[PDB]
Amino acid sequence: SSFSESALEKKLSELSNSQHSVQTLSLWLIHHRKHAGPIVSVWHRELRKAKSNRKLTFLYLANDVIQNSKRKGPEFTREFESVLVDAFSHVAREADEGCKKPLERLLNIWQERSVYGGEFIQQLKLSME
Amino acid sequence: SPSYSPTSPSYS
Repeated sequence: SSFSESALEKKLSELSNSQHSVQTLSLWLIHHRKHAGPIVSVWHRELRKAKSNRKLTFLYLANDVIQNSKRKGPEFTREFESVLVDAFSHVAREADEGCKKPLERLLNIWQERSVYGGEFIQQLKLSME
Repeated sequence: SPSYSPTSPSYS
């Protein structure tokens, strides 16, 4: 594809955790490095909309692009710097919440079925916060 | 396939 924000959004929607998926999209982004500003902006917006279990993969793409871009120029390293603090903060919180979801679901089952009383369920809930 | 590894780029 030619570079466009629509093409990048579609490619990001399909980004998976495979080595090949990350590598392929990284190569395309480097081939269109003149558009590093828009690329990074779209990347950042789509990260935030992504399902919690796909968020780390966005940071892997960043890793790939930033590392592989060094031999071409400092554009991506510089562009990403403006958004990476927010990205890491966001993924840290989300991956935490995401990894606790099965535990919350279990407590919700326990409450629905009165496996224990509400006061004890609340104590368990608090112990994960 | 292999899952992505972030040490895979050759940048040192």
